[PDB]
Amino acid sequence: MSVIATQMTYKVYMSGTVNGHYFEVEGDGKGRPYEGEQTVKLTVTKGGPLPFAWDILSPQCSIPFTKYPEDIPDYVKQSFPEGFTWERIMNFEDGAVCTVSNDSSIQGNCFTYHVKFSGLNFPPNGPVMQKKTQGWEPHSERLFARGGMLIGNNFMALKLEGGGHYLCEFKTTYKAKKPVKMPGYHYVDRKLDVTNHNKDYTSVEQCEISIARKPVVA
Amino acid sequence: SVIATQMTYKVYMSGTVNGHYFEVEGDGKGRPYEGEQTVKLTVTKGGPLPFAWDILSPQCSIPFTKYPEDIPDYVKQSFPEGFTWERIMNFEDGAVCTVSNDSSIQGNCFTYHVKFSGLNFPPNGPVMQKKTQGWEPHSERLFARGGMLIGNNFMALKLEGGGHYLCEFKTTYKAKKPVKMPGYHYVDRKLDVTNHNKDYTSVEQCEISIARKPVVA
Amino acid sequence: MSVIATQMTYKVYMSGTVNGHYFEVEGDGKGRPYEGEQTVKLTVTKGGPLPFAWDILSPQCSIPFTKYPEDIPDYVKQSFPEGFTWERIMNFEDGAVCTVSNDSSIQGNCFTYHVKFSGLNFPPNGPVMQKKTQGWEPHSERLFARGGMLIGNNFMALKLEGGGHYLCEFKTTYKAKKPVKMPGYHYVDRKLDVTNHNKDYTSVEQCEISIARKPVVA
Amino acid sequence: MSVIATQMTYKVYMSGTVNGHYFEVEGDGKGRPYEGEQTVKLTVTKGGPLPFAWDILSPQCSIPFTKYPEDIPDYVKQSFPEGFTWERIMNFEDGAVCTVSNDSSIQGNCFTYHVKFSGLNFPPNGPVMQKKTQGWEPHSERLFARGGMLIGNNFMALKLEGGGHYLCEFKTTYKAKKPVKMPGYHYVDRKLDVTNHNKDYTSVEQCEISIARKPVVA
Ligand SMILES: [Cl-]
Ligand SMILES: [Cl-]
Ligand SMILES: [Cl-]
Ligand SMILES: [Cl-]
Ligand SMILES: [Cl-]
Ligand SMILES: [Cl-]
Ligand SMILES: [Cl-]
Ligand SMILES: [Cl-]
Repeated sequence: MSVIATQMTYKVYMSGTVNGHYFEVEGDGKGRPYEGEQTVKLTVTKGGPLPFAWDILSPQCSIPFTKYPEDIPDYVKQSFPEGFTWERIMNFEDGAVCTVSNDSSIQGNCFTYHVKFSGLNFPPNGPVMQKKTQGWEPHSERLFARGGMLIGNNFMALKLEGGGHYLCEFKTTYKAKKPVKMPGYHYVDRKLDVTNHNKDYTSVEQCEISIARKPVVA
Repeated sequence: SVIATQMTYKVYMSGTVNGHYFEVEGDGKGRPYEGEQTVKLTVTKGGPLPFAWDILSPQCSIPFTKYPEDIPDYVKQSFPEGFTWERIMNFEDGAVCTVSNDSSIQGNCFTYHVKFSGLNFPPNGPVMQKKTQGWEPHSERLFARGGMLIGNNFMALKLEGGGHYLCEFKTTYKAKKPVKMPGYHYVDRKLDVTNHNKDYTSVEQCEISIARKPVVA
Repeated sequence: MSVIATQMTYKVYMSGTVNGHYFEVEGDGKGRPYEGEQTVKLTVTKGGPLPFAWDILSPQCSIPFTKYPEDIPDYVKQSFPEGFTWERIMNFEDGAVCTVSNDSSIQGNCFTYHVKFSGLNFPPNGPVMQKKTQGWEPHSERLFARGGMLIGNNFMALKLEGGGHYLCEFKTTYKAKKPVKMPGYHYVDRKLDVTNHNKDYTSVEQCEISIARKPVVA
Repeated sequence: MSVIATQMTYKVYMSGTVNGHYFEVEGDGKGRPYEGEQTVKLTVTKGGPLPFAWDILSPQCSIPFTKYPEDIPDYVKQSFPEGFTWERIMNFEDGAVCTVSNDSSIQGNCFTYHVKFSGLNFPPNGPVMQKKTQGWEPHSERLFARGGMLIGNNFMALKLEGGGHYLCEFKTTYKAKKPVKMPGYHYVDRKLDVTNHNKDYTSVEQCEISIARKPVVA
């Protein structure tokens, strides 16, 4: 509030393994935390070119940049300056599973995100390992308070080259490092776009819009 | 077309919850194109039910969903041949239900035949102890696959004394003939039990359902 | 051996739906409860010829016929004459789910099983709806006590025409209708064999051997 | 086939995160690969004392040490000298999920295991974060061949302080780095015993017996 300015930058440090292939990624992002608008530029710094779809990593690259209306408590923004962690499970319909963890901290006008990524049982002839994916559909996260924590669930879908969808379910648990005022039951609508990349996706630029709201029919 | 701006319907439901057998009959009406409907349910066999009415309320009407013109309406197109649905419900304490529906049309009246099977509800959990207080408004992600419409919802039952009891629905809609398939979209709903008797052997509920594109797109 | 004779008969009544297809089945069985051997003959009395693999129904057609060594409490036999129920979830690797409930009672020398079967989301071109299955691999149930109940889990596999397996996970909860002495952590090994059938599986004969044991390596 | 000696040593290097908490572990093992007997000494080298049950790490600390009968192809031993990887998903009954990967290689008389562990959504008041677990029951893996890989499934159970079990399912995929002769459907029975440890589990000694077999009732 005082803590988070209307324009902020951030830094992403991600490392992990997909089917045992190790990688590191660094990003530089910026956006407007109260408008729910952000952009980031990512470089694969280790283990590139990645032999799997960039798309599984794009949503691990920024929760404080969500536009919350005044009458819904904003759990993440409240968690600063101490900050918060998040823990994500991703269950893909062909049996692949990822677990992703983030620590999020603030230094002046900059957030820092440390992300560990672990994914496996992606089928070798499936669309992640053959790189046949073409972006996530726009998605919606169901959010509710439980034991001091914010719990989110999304039905996600990757568009497939040649048509059709490849489904994934996200469960993300957000954990503020102090007690904050808990929101009621609500949603966050997002779209995540890859707006630029080089040929082997060792460089990527992404755009996201995130807006909290009440249920549409209530 | 086939579907009038005002329609009634009849629900015949039967099934078992933790092995306890029941039948329910219902009388509904609403406006298919406005996504508004109301039903009165009677437990006709196996009442009073020793579990929460709320697990049955979402099984009692897909034609009554307001579709905008630029989103094909899968279900309404399936008439007069009609359609079936197959639902799985996975509750967070391990309970699972499988529910199947057949929907048909006779003039001005739909008929829904519903078979419900739920089990592994913990004897001391909120369903068996009747501690649930209705569903949160919910949202269904819908997409097309192999001529079928596949829906998924994160549902939540409100609990007496506070907190939620979670359930994930997967519902697959199967038109009995080919129809024009819609793109990726959502349906928002609110289901409210507006009346009931002391033991929930008689229940009235009201549902609003509205289709839309993604909000942020 | 005062409630359960060394030779018993049984009657099965099963009804249910698969992908909305309604059916009924009746069976006459016989066996040696203490030897863990049994045979049953089944007839599809309503809804036949069934448009799906008989194999999804075969395991639902008799727990009292399991050979328990003397030093492992036999939850199911102890429940008699009052009897017991079971509740089963079946999760198939292509997304199909079944839920099955049984009530088991005893009248003299005969058990009666009432079974309600509900299965759905079987892909139209998958192995069940296309009848491509060729019996169940021999299987093992992991069994432990909790809350006065016996809880069982099995990794099951259907053999496929042309090679390969089609996987299914079972979870079965056994509920004695009176309190009984609870067994420790143990296993039941079974093999279910279809030994005869007519061309459309409207008549089926099955044999099952079931023997309880302690962990092999302990 | 004597790339693998009758007595062998190994080195384990494990790193990972549990609920965001980073750790590293090193171990020194020895055993008899043809007898399915092995023991290992573990040291938490970074991030100790760990704020969670050692027990969730103990099964990530040795597949070549399984006794195979001659008439069951031994997928893992055949993989050497090229070796193999494995990818494991653990689903705990209270919603916790871990993803574990291993690379296994051989140099002379010594195996080297590199293991990456990612666990999260352990409830703060659950038995893992409150350290209420007292070892794994002996367990049994169902194994079959698929697409040149070996697929395994176990129903596991941790014993609890005060009585009761805390359940976990393991799905493990073994991937040989060259083609090998594939086994039919079979099981491996194991017991994993922590035979010594210090007060905060920063040092641990473990013993494992593993033996493959055909189905007991077939
Ligand atoms: Cl895989
Ligand atoms: Cl709370
Ligand atoms: Cl239960
Ligand atoms: Cl389609
Ligand atoms: Cl289907
Ligand atoms: Cl007990
Ligand atoms: Cl948690
Ligand atoms: Cl193979």
